[PDB]
Amino acid sequence: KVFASTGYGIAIQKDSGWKRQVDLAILQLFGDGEMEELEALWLTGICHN
Amino acid sequence: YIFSIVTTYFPGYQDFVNKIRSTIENSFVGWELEEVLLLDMSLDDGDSKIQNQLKKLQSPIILLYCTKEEATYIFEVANSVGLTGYGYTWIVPSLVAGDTDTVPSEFPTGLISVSYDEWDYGLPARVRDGIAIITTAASDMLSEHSFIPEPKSSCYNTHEKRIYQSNMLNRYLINVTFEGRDLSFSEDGYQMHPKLVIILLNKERKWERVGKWKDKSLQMKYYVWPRMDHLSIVTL
Amino acid sequence: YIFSIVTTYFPGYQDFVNKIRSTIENSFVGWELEEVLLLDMSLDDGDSKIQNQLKKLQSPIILLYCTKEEATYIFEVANSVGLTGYGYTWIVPSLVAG
Amino acid sequence: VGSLTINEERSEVVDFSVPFIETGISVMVSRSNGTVSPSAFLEPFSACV
Amino acid sequence: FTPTPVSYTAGFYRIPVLGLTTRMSIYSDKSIHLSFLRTVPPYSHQSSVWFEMMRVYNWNHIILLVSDDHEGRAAQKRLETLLEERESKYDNKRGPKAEKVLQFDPGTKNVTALLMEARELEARVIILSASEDDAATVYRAAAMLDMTGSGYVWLVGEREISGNALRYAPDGIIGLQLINGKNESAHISDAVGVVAQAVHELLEKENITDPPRGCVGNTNIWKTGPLFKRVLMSSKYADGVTGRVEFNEDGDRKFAQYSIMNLQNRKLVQVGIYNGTHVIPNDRKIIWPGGETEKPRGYQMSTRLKIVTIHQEPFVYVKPTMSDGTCKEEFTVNGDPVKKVICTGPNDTSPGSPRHTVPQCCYGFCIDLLIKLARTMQFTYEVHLVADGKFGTQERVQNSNKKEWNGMMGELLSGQADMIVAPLTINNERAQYIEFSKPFKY
Ligand SMILES: *[C@@H]1O[C@H](CO)[C@@H](O[C@H]2O[C@H](CO)[C@@H](O)[C@H](O)[C@H]2NC(C)=O)[C@H](O)[C@H]1NC(C)=O
Ligand SMILES: *[C@@H]1O[C@H](CO)[C@@H](O)[C@H](O)[C@H]1NC(C)=O
Ligand SMILES: *[C@@H]1O[C@H](CO)[C@@H](O)[C@H](O)[C@H]1NC(C)=O
Repeated sequence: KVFASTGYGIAIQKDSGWKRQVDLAILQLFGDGEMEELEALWLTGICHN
Repeated sequence: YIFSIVTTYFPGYQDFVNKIRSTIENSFVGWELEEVLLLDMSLDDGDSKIQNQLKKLQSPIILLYCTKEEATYIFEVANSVGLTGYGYTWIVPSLVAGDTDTVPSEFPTGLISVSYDEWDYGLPARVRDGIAIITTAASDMLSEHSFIPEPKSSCYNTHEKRIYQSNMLNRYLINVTFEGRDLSFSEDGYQMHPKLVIILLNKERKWERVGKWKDKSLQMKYYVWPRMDHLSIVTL
Repeated sequence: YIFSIVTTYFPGYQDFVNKIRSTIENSFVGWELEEVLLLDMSLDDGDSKIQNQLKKLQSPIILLYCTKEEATYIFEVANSVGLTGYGYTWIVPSLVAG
Repeated sequence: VGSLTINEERSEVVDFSVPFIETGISVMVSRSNGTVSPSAFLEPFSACV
Repeated sequence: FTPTPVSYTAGFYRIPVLGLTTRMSIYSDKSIHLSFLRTVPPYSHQSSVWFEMMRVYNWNHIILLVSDDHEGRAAQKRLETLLEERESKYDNKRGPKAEKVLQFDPGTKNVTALLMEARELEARVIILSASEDDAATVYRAAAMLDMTGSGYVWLVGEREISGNALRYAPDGIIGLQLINGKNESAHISDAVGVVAQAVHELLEKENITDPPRGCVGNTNIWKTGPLFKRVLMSSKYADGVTGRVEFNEDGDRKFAQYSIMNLQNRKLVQVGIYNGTHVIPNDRKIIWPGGETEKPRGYQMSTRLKIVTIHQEPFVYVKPTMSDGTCKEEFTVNGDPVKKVICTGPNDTSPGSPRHTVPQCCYGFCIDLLIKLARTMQFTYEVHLVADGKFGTQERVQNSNKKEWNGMMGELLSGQADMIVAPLTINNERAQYIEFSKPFKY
């Protein structure tokens, strides 16, 4: 129920040869279930509602 | 699991490496692959200039493809990089394993290869198998067609009169099998289900056998692989 | 962060490596150390073992202690293994340094 | 890297990987201290009885 | 195979020999023949001249029609291998890459299934390497099935500018030709000059002590055959009928010279002079087929598309047509008109049962997104559902280690579909086979 559907990301020089690789690897990071652990380390706290 | 591959422009190599790749991307198992290289028989300085990047590639498994002579030379370049310690093996096909009793001192130990040796392929029994193949294929042809061709009048002079049907022999002759053992052939000109052996260059500077293979089954003799800091542990 | 050390029989080395050890273990920073080697340039079949145990070290930083002839020899070998390209910055004291 | 959004004016020159943490304009609310019913005194019995 | 019966004999004992006329590629391998040393570059290499044409005509998109035999096999090998340059650290110039390389079968009298699936592709250049039977059906097909329309650009090898092909030659086709062509005499002098340069160098080693003569008894490879062959193939002179006759890595006539001919509707006429990279057009006007004269851009980017999408309650509803060939209108709570588009669903009846590709108008939410995009980027589309009925995954077919794609992802990577819009996830594994947009609903 949110307004401006966007996302933080990473910024690189135009049309370089790393867009593809960092893309594949960060999608890998999601697919293997780790960002949950990271958000648990910093982003979300304990005060679940 | 497999790692880097080196070869040198010898006729019949792209087929090899493409077979490797096409069968390594078509596997449900967690395969991997490292830097494939390329060589040259032309000159010498660039060889040591490129055959070393593979060394930094911590690839305990290297596949080579060449003939025995440049094989010896590249092996000498390897010993020039050293590479005789524990861990580095080699898996190289038959086209270097020549007459299976000559042992150049260059070849380091552990150099496995697939070969296909008469040491169970008994020349008389194989004559029997071949006569079986040919006669039973002629039989199956008779079963197809109730007539049979005739011997050519001449190897060269019959050409002026070689006016006959088109023989579809291989269309059936490839496919024949009897005497229990099945011997369906291949269209492109070789066998199917070939019986193979595996040799290991023992430190005795010889080789006889380790294990046998057949119909996509690995009947071994060394349930754990030997060595040339390795412990053994047990549980319940 | 310091990594392996190699040298030879040239006299005046025990004190050097003892200095490196004592000053690396009486300091509250998290250093480390790797395979400390020793060579024998007095044998041509040693060059094989030279390349052998030389390969066994993987270290973004290296220390070496010998004289100019042995330096030429070892570096001529190392140009054949890959210790000279990007990253493997060597460090030597001023004994070679003619 | 770092906390950085994604729009057009920034997608002109630099390029952007696939975002990881979502974001958007949202709202913040606060709860309410209890809601005792207005017709409480006729709740706890059915229409039959 | 008229040269073979001697390539074998002196191949035994490995006595080197020299080749003059034939130009097939089989005779080049170092594993089947140790004897050939070729004076006339074989048809294979002539591929590169087309790659050379590409550096001054930029038609980076490209179609190829290899005729299936070892002859064409090598042609495909070489052409495919040409593209591997340009490491790209220059800084990323557009690299010409081969499109769907439609293979062939030599002895065939119907190719209609090939051209429409070729004509409906994205490119406009045709490189056909073939034989003489082949150009017959190729031309008699393309010149009548509405294929030789303007904007079509052709190329052929040296074996299509003659024979019955000319007796069915379409206009404006382009051929290749060596400067010499056939010559039963000129190269003889060249070859004997080679052997001359070889002889007085042979004294430098001369440890051969004989090439073994006589028929019976001397069954042993002459222990200097390969070495003397390296010598002979390493003969460097620069004065015959052609200059600097060289021998390739595999040992073939390196750096010959071509010249790009052309058919003037009844007449072959040279245009340029091809020599390695030296390819310059002479005093003429390169006239292109289909009645045109400008340099035609070999690309024709299409505006149509074919989009597939799945069934899903909150995003794409499905409703049958009416009872006459229509389907019923509807408005919103604010009475707004909601769109509806005709939808050729192959699933009028459920799986576990027959399947019929009846129209069944389908609408939804992503339908609205699509129509919004259409007015924004000048499109036109035809939509249809998924044959299978699942998102799409990986699996193993033949109950073996094979791997391919089911579902809509597979209907796309087949090349059948062209664009996918539906609630499709974005994982890692499915990324390495496809390119994705930005996200549009978390
Ligand atoms: C090849 O030969 C085999 C038999 O050697 C053919 O196999 C079929 O027919 C045989 C006739 O008796 C049966 O014994 C086999 O069981 C049967 N195969 C199976 C799988 O049941 C086979 O069709 C031949 N194929 C070709 C291409 O020639
Ligand atoms: C809600 O109840 C808590 C209970 O202690 C009280 O402290 C607080 O002041 C109340 N706030 C309101 C808005 O009623
Ligand atoms: C072959 O080349 C020679 C050398 O130029 C030339 O004189 C001769 O005419 C050529 N052969 C034919 C048939 O033209």
